[PDB]
Amino acid sequence: MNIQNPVLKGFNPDPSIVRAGDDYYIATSTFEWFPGVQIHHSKDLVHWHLVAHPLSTTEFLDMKGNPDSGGIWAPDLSYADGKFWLIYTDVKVVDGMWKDCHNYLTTAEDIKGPWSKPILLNGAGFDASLFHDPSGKKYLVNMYWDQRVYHHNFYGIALQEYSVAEEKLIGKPEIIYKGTDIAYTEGPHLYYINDMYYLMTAEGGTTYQHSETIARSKTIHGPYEIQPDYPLLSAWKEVHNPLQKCGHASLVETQNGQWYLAHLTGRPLPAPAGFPSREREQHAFCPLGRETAIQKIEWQDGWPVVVGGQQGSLEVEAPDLPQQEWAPTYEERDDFDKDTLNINFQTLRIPFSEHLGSLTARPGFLRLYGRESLQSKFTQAHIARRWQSFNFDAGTSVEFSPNSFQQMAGLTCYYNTENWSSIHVTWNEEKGRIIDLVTADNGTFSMPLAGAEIPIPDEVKTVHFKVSVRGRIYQYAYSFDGETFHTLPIELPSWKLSDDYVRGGGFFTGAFVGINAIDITGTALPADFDYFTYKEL
Amino acid sequence: MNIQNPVLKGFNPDPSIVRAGDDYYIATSTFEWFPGVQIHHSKDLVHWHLVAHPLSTTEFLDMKGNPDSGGIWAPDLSYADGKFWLIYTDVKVVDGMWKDCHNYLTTAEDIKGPWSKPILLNGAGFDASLFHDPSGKKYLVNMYWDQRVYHHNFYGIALQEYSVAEEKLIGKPEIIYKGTDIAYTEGPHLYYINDMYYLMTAEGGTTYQHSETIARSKTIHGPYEIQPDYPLLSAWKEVHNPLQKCGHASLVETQNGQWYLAHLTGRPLPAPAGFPSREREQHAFCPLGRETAIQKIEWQDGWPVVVGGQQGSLEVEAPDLPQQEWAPTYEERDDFDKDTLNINFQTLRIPFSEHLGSLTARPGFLRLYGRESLQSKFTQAHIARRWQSFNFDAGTSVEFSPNSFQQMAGLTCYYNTENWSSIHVTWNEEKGRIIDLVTADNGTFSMPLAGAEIPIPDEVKTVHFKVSVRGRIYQYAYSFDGETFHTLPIELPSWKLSDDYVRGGGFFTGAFVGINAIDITGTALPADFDYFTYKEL
Amino acid sequence: MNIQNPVLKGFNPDPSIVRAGDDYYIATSTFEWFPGVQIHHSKDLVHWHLVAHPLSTTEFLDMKGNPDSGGIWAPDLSYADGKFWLIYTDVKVVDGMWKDCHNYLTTAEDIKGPWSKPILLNGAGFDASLFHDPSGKKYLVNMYWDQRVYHHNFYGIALQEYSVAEEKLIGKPEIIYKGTDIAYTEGPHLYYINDMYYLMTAEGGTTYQHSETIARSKTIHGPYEIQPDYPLLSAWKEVHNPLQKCGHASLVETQNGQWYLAHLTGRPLPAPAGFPSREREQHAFCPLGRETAIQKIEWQDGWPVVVGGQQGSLEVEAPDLPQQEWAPTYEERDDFDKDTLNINFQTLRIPFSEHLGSLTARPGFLRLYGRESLQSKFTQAHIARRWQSFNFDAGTSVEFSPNSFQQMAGLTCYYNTENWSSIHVTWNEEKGRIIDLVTADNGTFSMPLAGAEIPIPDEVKTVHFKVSVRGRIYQYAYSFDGETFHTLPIELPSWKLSDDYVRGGGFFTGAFVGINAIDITGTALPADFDYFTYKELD
Repeated sequence: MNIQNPVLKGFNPDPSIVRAGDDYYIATSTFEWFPGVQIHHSKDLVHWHLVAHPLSTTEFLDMKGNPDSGGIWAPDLSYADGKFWLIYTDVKVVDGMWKDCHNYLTTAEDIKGPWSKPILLNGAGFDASLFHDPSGKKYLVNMYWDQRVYHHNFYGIALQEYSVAEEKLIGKPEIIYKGTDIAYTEGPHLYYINDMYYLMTAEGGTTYQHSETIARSKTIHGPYEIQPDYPLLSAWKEVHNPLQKCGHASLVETQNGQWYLAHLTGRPLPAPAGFPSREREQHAFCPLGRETAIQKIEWQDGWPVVVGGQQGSLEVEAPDLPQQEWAPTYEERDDFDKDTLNINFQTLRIPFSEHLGSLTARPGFLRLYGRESLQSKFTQAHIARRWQSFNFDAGTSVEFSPNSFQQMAGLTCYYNTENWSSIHVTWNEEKGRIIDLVTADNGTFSMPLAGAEIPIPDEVKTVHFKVSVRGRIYQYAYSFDGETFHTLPIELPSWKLSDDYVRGGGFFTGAFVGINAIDITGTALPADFDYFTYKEL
Repeated sequence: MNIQNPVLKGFNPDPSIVRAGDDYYIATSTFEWFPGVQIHHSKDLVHWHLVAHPLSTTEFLDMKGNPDSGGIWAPDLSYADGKFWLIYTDVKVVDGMWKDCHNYLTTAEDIKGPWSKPILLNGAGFDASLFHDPSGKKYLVNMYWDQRVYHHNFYGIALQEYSVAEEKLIGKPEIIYKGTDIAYTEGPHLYYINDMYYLMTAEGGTTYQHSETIARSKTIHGPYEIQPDYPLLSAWKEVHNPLQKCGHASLVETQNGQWYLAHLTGRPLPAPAGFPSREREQHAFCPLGRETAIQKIEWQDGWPVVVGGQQGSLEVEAPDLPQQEWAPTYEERDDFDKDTLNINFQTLRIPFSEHLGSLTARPGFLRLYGRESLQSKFTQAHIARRWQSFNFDAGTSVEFSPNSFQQMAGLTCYYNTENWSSIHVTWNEEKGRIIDLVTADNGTFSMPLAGAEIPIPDEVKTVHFKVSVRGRIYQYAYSFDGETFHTLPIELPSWKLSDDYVRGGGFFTGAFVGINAIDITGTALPADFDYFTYKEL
Repeated sequence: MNIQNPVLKGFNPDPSIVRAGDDYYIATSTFEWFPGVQIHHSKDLVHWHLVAHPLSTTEFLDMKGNPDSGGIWAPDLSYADGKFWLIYTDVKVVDGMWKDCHNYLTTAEDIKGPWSKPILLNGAGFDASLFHDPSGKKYLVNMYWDQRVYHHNFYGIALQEYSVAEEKLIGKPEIIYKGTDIAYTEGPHLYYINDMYYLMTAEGGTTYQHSETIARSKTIHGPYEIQPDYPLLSAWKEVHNPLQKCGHASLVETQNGQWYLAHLTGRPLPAPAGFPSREREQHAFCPLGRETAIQKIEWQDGWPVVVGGQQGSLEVEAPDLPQQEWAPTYEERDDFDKDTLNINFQTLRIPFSEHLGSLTARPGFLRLYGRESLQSKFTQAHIARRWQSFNFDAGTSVEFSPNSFQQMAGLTCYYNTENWSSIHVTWNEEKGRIIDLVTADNGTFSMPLAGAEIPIPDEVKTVHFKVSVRGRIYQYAYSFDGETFHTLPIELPSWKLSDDYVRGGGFFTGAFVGINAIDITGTALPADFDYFTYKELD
């Protein structure tokens, strides 16, 4: 099998690929979703499986209150001196003149941990990356933020030596590279190749204008000469290319000296028929967020070249390595008969804990305790998993006995705290327990079934919910028996749960489907979920 | 001397007044400012002094990440059974369909503490208040929030008995009162007077439409009969009344049976000449936020009436009590000679700690360590005090050695994370150390000195900054000798640092003047402030 | 000398080029500016001069009340059967689901007229163009507008035969072409070349995404085969190309059989240093509006190709024709000694008439009578000329005796009714006659000199105003003696008087510099302007 892009589907941006012996890993950014930094593994670049999230406690990552699309930005995973080194960034401010953040280092002998107590490095910019010089010294590169309002904020790439002995950057920031005219110069990575230093950067911003370029210097301090044919990677000029937004790359060499380039990409939904093809920014919506692809690299005259052209291809020649497939990391129907929440589920900002729910209180069920609303950046009893196809069915069943409109529990399709939809069991003064629907659309909240809420008979303990996502549209359905489903008479827009639709400075995640319980009263009412199903068509 | 309103000037909303023997206390809301809940004391209702902030550690109040104008909403302070009882509310969501919050109880035998570990009560609505029934039973009243988008959110007033035996609310919420047509029914307080129950509420919203109404019932569960001449208190119909936004009241009886009413009020700046007087919502700006006034109450046919009329008066007849003046709680010039930061200074969201600064590192100075920007809802090294007059001069001096535009330290005028101005010592590539000016205006950032920044001579170690606030306008000045000041030629709008200007759901604080240090790089550069001056004119 | 683009500088969009014998003409769109349809002439394609505006009276063109960037959209000028044929379009609605408009035909034996009584053709879409088939039949092509809110509005290109005898379109519209994926298919023109029909269209919209593509068919009805290498013309992929927004073209063949392509283009001001180069839509502002350039065309396998690449070049090989430079059509200083207003001045919407001003009431001056404000879409006493360089000085002097703040007269820099600046003589209660300054910025009005207005001494009869435009910035100055000028300490943004900055659906003109008189009172207070200067750095 050749590489079939994207190799990491759905929300999986800013890939940092590393080879450790015969093992390959990719770290991707997770933003407000917890635990932080997804790590996938492969031995062939073709077959991947989700294996770890190093940022697993509040001592690594304390995100309560973080803005949507704050938290963990691009991570940097390397391997040297018998361990993995992970640089991660917690971003606290995502819009306006500043981008307040903090870069940390944690290390581990095994990808699954334990990871060391974080060392706080700096905050001069995001996209910090650690480089292991052949000398044995260590260097951090990061972008350097210029807040001054008359300037572009991306002032270039700073370099500083990291002292392992002192556990701190020494000296002071040195700007080694300013980028090209395309600007938004970020995602720096250094490589020592051909007895030279190569500095690779993302440029243009993570939109349709995204790109990657490389430059080289005899010494680490520069000046760096920019590759003549820049960019290395960009789909900006090819509006019909299956992979869009191609940038934020990392380079890997295989054990036999072949070269590959991991990068992020978006795959927009088709626009309506006849709409102008150059208007991606108006009509091209990516509900699967930014995904990870891998391109093949060839070298010419000491410069790398993306095989098949700079735009990036779907099908890429696999490396000459024995192939190894992986067991699935989830089941189409998760019956919640294990004590460990599946690795494909995340919570918002904070750890899953007994405060939010339990797999042991009622074995064979996930019990969620109703907590704060869908709007809250603090304590949501809400678990979710990524949309990873444009066409899937997902569903659940819930037992819930609300006594007020203050309590609701059900199925969610969720992007951020003001972009979501929810079908749920709640309560009405005249109908008692009811099924209702609420939507949030860039902060406009709607209740389209108002006055047509579905009464739930007292004899119906368990209500089943279903979402059917079919490209641009999705619909919700419910059942009182598990066999016959009734679709709510509304077509919801999948394209609104996308990086390209949501407002604000931070648009960096992707659509999720999940289950939640809300109890504003404070009574922690329990919602018991028998299963969670996710089936791609 | 008579009461001269407002008795608590500048940002001091939602007053909860209580008598404990011969002592009177008012608790006011503090939102994101730390430590939480201001408490002022008096023996005569005329003279007041700031004496305490009970919510002094993160065990009491954990607000990092809280939205602007979230955090501590209206407090309720009562006295019974030999102790003070403080109900307080941490609000986590301040806009949209929900208002996620948590109400807590803490108690103390002395106003200064120690206060007992908080007890979490509920989250069904804000404005929780504890009532001490003459039976010995205790009851909590709060507003009840209805999120449903086709309804008004203020569903009425809920009642539950509070078990002192089990430290919980008993049973389930019971809605005892729905309010009047004026709605936004909040700030409930119960009183037992004339062998029956009085339920007093704020209505209309804390804008120019604000009011207070009272209702009465033979039993605590109602129904309550609304006073005939409602509202009790409102300046809505009197566009030239010196006190505006009159509502959110609490009722006190003196040792000898006289009745008074504390309430919040806003005092707008004069509009430009000739502007339409009924257009308060367009042209009436309150930089001093919501302040606390006291009116006198008389009783007629078992209903209270505000002496002088429902609009509320500036001068009010003092109670027949011996008068007692207090020492000021600040000095016009604070030379940073004491080991504790002045009680009139607050930090944003988090405690003052050695992370933020030190009075001991360099005796005679406040040293602030540069931390996150003025935009950050997390960790600002920024201390500030309320504007408490429309006319004042404030100032400081600072020693700071920035090496990058990433570091700045100086004087601030601040409302929220997107509404502020800052005059500061920073660095420029061509000019070296400079004085610069940045403003934030509902999220639009400007740099009006761009290109005209003031170079600071290497021999000038200390730069003095002053702000001169004159009603609608303020200006910044600087000095290199502490004597001769040069005014930057820009007139800044005081009216934009006001409840009435700022955008968003939360508009509940007031203007502050302060000092800060920012260091985005991460090096915690120290800024040494020799003094802080605040002089009302 | 070679062609040096743009050949028509400043606001000069939607060029329709035609050859009539040895003479070349280009008609360009004028929108709300009157008289309508600029026509420039050349005999070598290198040197151009402004010679006519056919739509010279309200019988041709009645635009009072029209929206900003309504009025005259792309024109089509052809020559056949011993006359010029001009198709023109008066657009009444420029934003929302409809684009109500009317296409007309007028003809003339000489470019300067007289022009024939207009014939109303249709309204099915804008960009109507007349094709003279070798059979002798005439055909109209236009875009066809689809208002339905879930569709792209540009439904394709409609064709109908025009009956010269009956002065109407016959039959019904037939959609002959739907365009490419790039869409916004408009500006259709047909050509009979290689014994077949070539349909050329603009696509992508008149922004940085603009382009032109050609297609060909054995019969006029299609189907049309799109050129393999489409687009023919577009600078979309080349963010540093001097010519941007390249599209809305027309093709001409010279008397020696060479081929050239007139098209519109915008030339953005430089963005601030360090700004992202792909962000033209955020940072690239064109105060000169859309200008006209000419590319050279070569043919390969029956398809045209733009010499030097699809992006369009600044320097283009001139045709093999004798060259003739033209006398200038204005002088650096116009002393208003002539009894007709220079051809480079236009009025808004309505004809210049005695209601607005006079060159004879006070010989040696232009007298403007104070009429409606700078916001009015009806009756402004305001004459203006295009910015045609990024660097120029312009100026005037005025005598004006206002008795109220209701009256003001002076110098303007003007884009549309909510995007302008004005330095003027007006009146204040305490200061008397003053110089003041008002700006309009997408409907936000400001008065930066408030409280610092410049008193005009009673002795001073004449106030001189100057504007100095320097790329991204312009500044105003005044003088009370015509020698010593004082510059107001404000740097105004040239980039805000641009197609790229203004809000709304119509963004199709360019910056002008002018002179005006306003009298809200109703008293028609006269403002006497002695001169109007315009000098470029070039």
